[PDB]
Amino acid sequence: GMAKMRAVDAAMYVLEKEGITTAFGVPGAAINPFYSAMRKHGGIRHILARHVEGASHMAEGYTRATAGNIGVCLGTSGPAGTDMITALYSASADSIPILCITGQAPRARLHKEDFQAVDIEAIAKPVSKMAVTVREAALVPRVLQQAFHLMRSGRPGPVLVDLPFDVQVAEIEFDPDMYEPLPVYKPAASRMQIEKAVEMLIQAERPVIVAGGGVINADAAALLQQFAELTSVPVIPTLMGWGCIPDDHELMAGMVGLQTAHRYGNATLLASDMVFGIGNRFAQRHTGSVEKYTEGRKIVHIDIEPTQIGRVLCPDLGIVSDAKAALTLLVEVAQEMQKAGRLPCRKEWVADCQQRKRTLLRKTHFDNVPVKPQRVYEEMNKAFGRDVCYVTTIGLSQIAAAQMLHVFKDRHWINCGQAGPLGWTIPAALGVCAADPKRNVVAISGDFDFQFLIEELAVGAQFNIPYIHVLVNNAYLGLIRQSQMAFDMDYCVQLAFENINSSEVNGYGVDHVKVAEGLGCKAIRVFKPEDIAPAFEQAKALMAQYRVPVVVEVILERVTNISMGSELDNVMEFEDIADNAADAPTETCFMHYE
Amino acid sequence: GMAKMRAVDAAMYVLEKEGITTAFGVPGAAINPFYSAMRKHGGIRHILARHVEGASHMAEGYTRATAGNIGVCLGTSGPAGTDMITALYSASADSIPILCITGQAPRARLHKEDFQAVDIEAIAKPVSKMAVTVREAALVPRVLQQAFHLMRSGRPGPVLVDLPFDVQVAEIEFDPDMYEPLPVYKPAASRMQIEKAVEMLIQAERPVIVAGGGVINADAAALLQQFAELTSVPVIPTLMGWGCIPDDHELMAGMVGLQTAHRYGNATLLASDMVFGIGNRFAQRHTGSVEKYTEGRKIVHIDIEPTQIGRVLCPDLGIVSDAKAALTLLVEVAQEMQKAGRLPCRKEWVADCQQRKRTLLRKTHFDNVPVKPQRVYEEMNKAFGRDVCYVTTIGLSQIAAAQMLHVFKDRHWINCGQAGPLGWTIPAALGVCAADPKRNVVAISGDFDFQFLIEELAVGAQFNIPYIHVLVNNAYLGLIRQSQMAFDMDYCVQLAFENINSSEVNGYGVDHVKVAEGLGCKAIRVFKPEDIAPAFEQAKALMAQYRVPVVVEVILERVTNISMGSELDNVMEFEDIADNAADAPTETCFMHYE
Amino acid sequence: GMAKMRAVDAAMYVLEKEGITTAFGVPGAAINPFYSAMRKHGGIRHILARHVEGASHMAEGYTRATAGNIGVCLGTSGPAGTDMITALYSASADSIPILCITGQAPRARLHKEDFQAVDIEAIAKPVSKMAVTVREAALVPRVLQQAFHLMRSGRPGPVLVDLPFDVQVAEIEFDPDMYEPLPVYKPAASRMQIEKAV
Ligand SMILES: Cc1cc2nc3c(=O)[nH]c(=O)nc-3n(C[C@H](O)[C@H](O)[C@H](O)COP(=O)(O)OP(=O)(O)OC[C@H]3O[C@@H](n4cnc5c(N)ncnc54)[C@H](O)[C@@H]3O)c2cc1C
Ligand SMILES: Cc1cc2nc3c(=O)[nH]c(=O)nc-3n(C[C@H](O)[C@H](O)[C@H](O)COP(=O)(O)OP(=O)(O)OC[C@H]3O[C@@H](n4cnc5c(N)ncnc54)[C@H](O)[C@@H]3O)c2cc1C
Ligand SMILES: Cc1ncc(C[n+]2csc(CCOP(=O)(O)OP(=O)(O)O)c2C)c(N)n1
Ligand SMILES: Cc1ncc(C[n+]2csc(CCOP(=O)(O)OP(=O)(O)O)c2C)c(N)n1
Ligand SMILES: [Mg+2]
Ligand SMILES: [Mg+2]
Ligand SMILES: [Mg+2]
Repeated sequence: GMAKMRAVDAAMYVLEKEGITTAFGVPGAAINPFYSAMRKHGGIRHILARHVEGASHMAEGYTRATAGNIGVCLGTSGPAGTDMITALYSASADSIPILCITGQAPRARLHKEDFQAVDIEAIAKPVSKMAVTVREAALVPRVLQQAFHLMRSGRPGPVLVDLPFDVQVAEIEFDPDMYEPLPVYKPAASRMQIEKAVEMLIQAERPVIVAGGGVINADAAALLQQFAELTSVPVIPTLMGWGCIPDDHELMAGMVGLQTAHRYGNATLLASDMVFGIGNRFAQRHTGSVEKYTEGRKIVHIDIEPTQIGRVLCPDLGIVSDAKAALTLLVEVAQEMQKAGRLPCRKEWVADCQQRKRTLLRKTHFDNVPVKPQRVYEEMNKAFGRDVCYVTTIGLSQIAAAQMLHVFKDRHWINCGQAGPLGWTIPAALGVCAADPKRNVVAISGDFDFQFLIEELAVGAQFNIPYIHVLVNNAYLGLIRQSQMAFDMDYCVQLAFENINSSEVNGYGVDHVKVAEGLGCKAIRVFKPEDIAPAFEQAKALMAQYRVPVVVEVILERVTNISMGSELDNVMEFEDIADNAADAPTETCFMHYE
Repeated sequence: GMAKMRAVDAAMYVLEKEGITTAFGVPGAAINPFYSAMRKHGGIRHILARHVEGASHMAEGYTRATAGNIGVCLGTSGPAGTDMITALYSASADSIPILCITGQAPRARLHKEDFQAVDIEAIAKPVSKMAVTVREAALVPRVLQQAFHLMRSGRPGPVLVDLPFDVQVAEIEFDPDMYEPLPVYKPAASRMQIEKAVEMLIQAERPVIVAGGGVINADAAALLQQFAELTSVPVIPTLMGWGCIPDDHELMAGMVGLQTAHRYGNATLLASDMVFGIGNRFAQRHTGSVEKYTEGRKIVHIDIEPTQIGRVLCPDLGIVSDAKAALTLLVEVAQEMQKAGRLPCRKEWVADCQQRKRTLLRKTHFDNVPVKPQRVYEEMNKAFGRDVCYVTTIGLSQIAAAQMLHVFKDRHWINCGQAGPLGWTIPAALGVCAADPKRNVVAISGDFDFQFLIEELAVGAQFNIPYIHVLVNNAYLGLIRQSQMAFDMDYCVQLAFENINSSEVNGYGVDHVKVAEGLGCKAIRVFKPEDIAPAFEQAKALMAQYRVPVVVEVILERVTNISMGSELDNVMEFEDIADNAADAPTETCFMHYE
Repeated sequence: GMAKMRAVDAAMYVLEKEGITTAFGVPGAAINPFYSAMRKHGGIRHILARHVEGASHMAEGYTRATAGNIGVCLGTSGPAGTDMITALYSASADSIPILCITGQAPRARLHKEDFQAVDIEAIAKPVSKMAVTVREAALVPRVLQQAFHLMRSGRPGPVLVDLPFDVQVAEIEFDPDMYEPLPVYKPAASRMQIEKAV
């Protein structure tokens, strides 16, 4: 029971009681007492990153992989905390938690100019639900107790706890048997709110549900699908809701937006007369101008956060609720409406949505050499199973991937959708693998994203954390090249050079095979479209054999303009469209997934 | 003269008038108008980094290389700004400027949740002299005008300017011929202050001058040396003042502190009866406990910043002044004192200091296999000329380097002494090379520091920026291993693994030769001490031939405890000491440098 | 000559050298050492206000009356500083200085919920050129030295100096004869600009 221990020893018991089994980090002198307590305690597995930013994005990937996870990022004082700000921003932006823990100078030296001492509390305040320097050893367990409440309650977000060295080593009395986690706060919609929403949905003649990341955050994907099935209402996931209904479900109507969207999704949204928003937030890249998005449509919005409702557009209804609590009541009310005979038949509207989904396509089956990126995504759909879990960040690589890959379960699209920090992909993929060693993790990066935190591949090598990384290499910051076309320039976006050690990369610059191999991983380079599928098969074998990351680099044509625009009705199609399966053979209408 | 132009076009004229010729950065959609103006203007050379943190440390290295330089770091909105915080902290901590410029969401969308939009103003406020989102196009030139005043005035520090997209493209009227930089504010010591300081120095019987980074910041190294020569007072540079008097000067008495210090330096400081501090700040790693540092000594402190004086200890005098203004007056007063016959002879004290410097040494000439790191620094002193410019960050690599390398001019030790962010070394070295293509740049890293931002080697390859990188590889976070000895543990600090592609690294993990070569550079691995010198000679040839970075990796013994302690009188010597040149042959007393 | 004295005694010499002769205030337990030093030094005339906001606006009027004047407003910890915010805003907004000085809890107790202790540094930062809690006794003269530079230089504005009780009473070595005010920073137009304007 009660015993004297260091405050960091009490912290290890609190982390255990809060479900922590894993931590990613980089030790240093100011956080050694915490590492010492973690060693003494056992049962937190620590993964040593090769950049503090890598540890912080591994924590994000760990959080995102499985409902209830909270990835932990550990670091020393000074520059370690400033290397975590980008991940705190990314987690805050997507409403997900990570717990960052930093060492700090001793309490009495906080305003001297101690070596590597920085006011991380002030720096991290704008990108966290709480950032606190702990000022008493006895408060260490209580600050952690509050941190877990905040990371799980309301709109989730990250916390940073900063630990002065003397506060860590100071002796307190603590009884782990008496520690209890705080209750989680989640508001819930009343029956009066939900009956009104269902009445409005029954009155609409061409409704769609927009299912956002809040549905996945609430672990409510099955309920979201059940509610759509009972009401026969087509579903448009946001990028952050993608996966909460399977892509081959008859009611999955595609995605909507300016970039990561389908031609059928935008066409269905523009044809609809109501948007029933559940756990979304009507993001600018999803809506375009709100005036066009809302034109002729009633808008319902269910959100756990009151100040998200009406922030970018005014809903017709507006309900504060956790998405699971709300969907539980929505299913119950829809079932009462079904027994009463009050749910309208929607065969015509569902048929119109399905015809758009069958005809408004984009070509992927390109035989071109050098390779066209859209062909890579076709081969990925064929090579990987229905249970594949994609991890990606930003770029033409990621945008075309969201346009052309397919996903069939929640938390199988892992993507920092609001912040998009380059270098996220490798560490995030490692964090997903650490959360679930049985997950079939496949990452997608362009060359520039792959280079930012390329050294993290050695983390997968040292710890034998296997996954497949698809690397689509155009020797370009391709998205920035495309956005520069409006300035009639192509400027500071090229990465090519004649590699003095590798004439075989043909002026593409970095030799990613040699780099990945030096970092202890396996790698395959593909120049021809027909060699992609065999490369994915060899990569699976190399993964099983060596249990390390395997990089499949596809050499792309330098310049491909991916479809995008400034409004839902203005997306330009630069590359070939398709209206037939032969040009787009991995649409779920045409292909059975696993 | 007067003409209508975009506010970013006016910004290009302001940067030109402020002396900017170089920028390091990563473009993105929100900062494209600025890149468009930079292309149209010409005459800023842009270097494309492969991590935004790399661009920001290149800017730091560019600033530090040459008095009057201001390195510029450019990036897009969102995660680009959060990737700059570590460099803003490092520059602030060392009192040097960089100018960070970020794109931002349009003014009217700042409080929506725009894609990749973050409150960088609030995040960067604690680590900058000014961080401002510019709210009017006409203010863009005025905010830059104020930024340059702040970066050069008082205690120098960095500025971040955040540019909403609509503010960048908006039309203003601007006349470059009428633009003038603001005057720089620097307080100057009065003759009454300086005569009092010289009186106190004349009264001391065993004085030392502690010459800090403020002397180099003020570009006053020649005056600092002249004042010491006229008064015959031995000089102890801080780590940040190192180089402001040559290491082979008869009055250079070594360095003082807990880690980057000499046995003779600490012994001389403890034997002295006055510390005449010029442009230093009495840092904790320099003093140990202030009670022991100041015991029996009068303390003078000249600093440009009033609130640095008395922050960590109370000086006997205390003078607010720019170091150049102060040293100009100190030389004049010392010359008047010399003509009056009032400067005491100091032959005995100078002789006592020189005898300590001849006898209180540490061994470097080790024949051990695997290699002992102290032998690497001996070979570097022999291989490189007197004009070598070292760039380094933190680790046992850097601490023993400061103990054992020698430097002979100001701004030939380039080191982020207060913040020490890992990954600093490669980008900082590239920034020094960009500032001065004729500089003989040699970097020193341990393996972990080298890995953080290893991809920046491809920046040197793509742009042909040559320098030599000495990489001392112990497959350890060696400094953290050593600091863990107090916790009787060795935990989460090892980087070794059996590399499945390279049995020749013998379980050391990452193959840095293969990685550096894939990134387009040249690399040599050394296992035996006698092969170091020939490797440095081949590296010079490869550099001249290919004009890319050349990495010389020395495989170290896994475990070496570098000398350090908690007080000046308590530094533990784990490895062999020396009292003879044969064991320490590159001390300047024994070796003529170039 | 140099002498041992409390930091608040050294503060009185700095104020005298910077031309202060008048102060408006309301004493309290946390600022008593400053009042004790003011009494011992003499030659600052103190006007006792009947509201801390009254003292703060007296300081504004004193500044505005005569070029070079800097009104000084004194108060205790806690609510006294929050009562000065409206004047700090009013002074900032018109580009004129006042010097506010508040007492504060001892450094060791700044994050305990000590009686009448508030984070005035954070509250006043938006409406001052500087608002600082002084962390070392030796810094009191240097913080005041910088404050007078800021109040006179560039666009003028007010400063709040927040003084922990232990910092006020701690002894320091200070030589009033060696203190000198900092130079004032004022940019000047060149002839090229004035000729263009004419
Ligand atoms: C290059 C690029 C292109 C993109 N293109 C598009 C595009 O075309 N279309 C598109 O839609 N997106 C696109 N995205 C992603 C986009 O930026 C947003 O991240 C995304 O649209 C947000 O989805 P969401 O509305 O579900 O919001 P989320 O960020 O997932 O958050 C929605 C809401 O969930 C709420 N919430 C949290 N927990 C709960 C809970 N338990 N119960 C209920 N509510 C809860 C939060 O309060 C929040 O308001 C793109 C991203 C990138 C990087
Ligand atoms: C692992 C490690 C070990 C280290 N070990 C030691 C050690 O043993 N000993 C040691 O000394 N350092 C050591 N350092 C470096 C140490 O942390 C400090 O960076 C260093 O001591 C500061 O030197 P300085 O006092 O010259 O301060 P600086 O940071 O260089 O600043 C000194 C002052 O210069 C002033 N100033 C700025 N511009 C001007 C101007 N124009 N005129 C006048 N003043 C001006 C500033 O206001 C500031 O107060 C170590 C660093 C690391 C990473
Ligand atoms: C830290 C950071 N800096 C800048 C950006 C802006 N950005 C978005 S995509 C992109 C280029 C992506 O290049 P690559 O990963 O090669 O992908 P491609 O578009 O070529 O497929 C950049 C610089 C960002 N997201 N994060
Ligand atoms: C971002 C960051 N995280 C952590 C640290 C703490 N730190 C200082 S030295 C060190 C290990 C250095 O290892 P390496 O570069 O291999 O050098 P070695 O000490 O082994 O010579 C670490 C982690 C830091 N300085 N910066
Ligand atoms: Mg990197
Ligand atoms: Mg690319
Ligand atoms: Mg090492």
